[PDB]
Amino acid sequence: GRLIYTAGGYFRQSLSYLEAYNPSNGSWLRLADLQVPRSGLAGCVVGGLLYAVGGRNNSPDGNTDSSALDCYNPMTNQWSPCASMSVPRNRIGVGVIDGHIYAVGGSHGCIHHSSVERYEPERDEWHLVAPMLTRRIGVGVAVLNRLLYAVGGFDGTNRLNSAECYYPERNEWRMITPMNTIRSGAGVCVLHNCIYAAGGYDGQDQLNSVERYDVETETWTFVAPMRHHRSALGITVHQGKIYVLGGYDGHTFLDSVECYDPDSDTWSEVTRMTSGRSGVGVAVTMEPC
Ligand SMILES: CN(C)C(=O)c1cccc2c1-c1ccccc1C2=O
Repeated sequence: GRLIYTAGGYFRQSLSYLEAYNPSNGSWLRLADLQVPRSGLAGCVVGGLLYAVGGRNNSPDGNTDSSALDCYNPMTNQWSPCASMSVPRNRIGVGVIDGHIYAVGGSHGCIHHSSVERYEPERDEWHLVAPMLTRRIGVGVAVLNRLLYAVGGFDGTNRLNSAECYYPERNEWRMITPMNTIRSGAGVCVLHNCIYAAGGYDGQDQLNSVERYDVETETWTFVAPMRHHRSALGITVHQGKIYVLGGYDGHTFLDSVECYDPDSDTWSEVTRMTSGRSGVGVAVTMEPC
């Protein structure tokens, strides 16, 4: 029994919610709040533990960018602090390779990071690796065939259609084919042999378009668009289908969750979050307790 966990997010202020959705029965489960509210974080799972990485606490009494790594154990329904990153990273992207967590990009105040660092759970240590060729915040990140991809974002001046790939054994980043669309704050994930980029902000509008990169052919192709335009959406894959959660459509903070079936190239509404929000962290692991 595997669940889609959504951590944090933003509506009026940064949120502390941890809620888990069960696609087998449509149920939502409210779980232990984050110790610190945060939006613009990323979520990921290593060894059945859920991790919340980076973000920012937008609060009535201040805005604090987060370098925090916090671990959630579903067996205990408890959050524990882990080692903090070298720098705060708001609107971060993360990916997991070989049990290690890679933190990519993000902002610290007006600083837009190209820097990248790697967490080793068995030592509770972060270490910096080679930086990206481009500064990227609102960057989408995914892992395919043990290579790490950084897609889109904002470099401080322009929103980006560019993307690049990290080769761990060479500690080296290389540009890949750019997307067909400029996207900041897109949902980026992997399904089969393709990197998907859904939604985001192109500098003028929130997008509903979706495109995917075939690593073998090195081309981006559009698929069916989402039913809702959305930036700052959460995304994950669960049993061969993409789920997108919430985001901002220029008018509302969405509670809509949509599901993409790649066999039929269609999106359907599958549930609503308990409240509209953007900038969530999302990951999949076992059900709690
Ligand atoms: C920058 N960008 C990726 C946006 O989508 C965006 C653009 C203009 C205004 C806003 C946003 C945005 C994104 C998420 C939460 C709130 C906002 C806003 O007020």
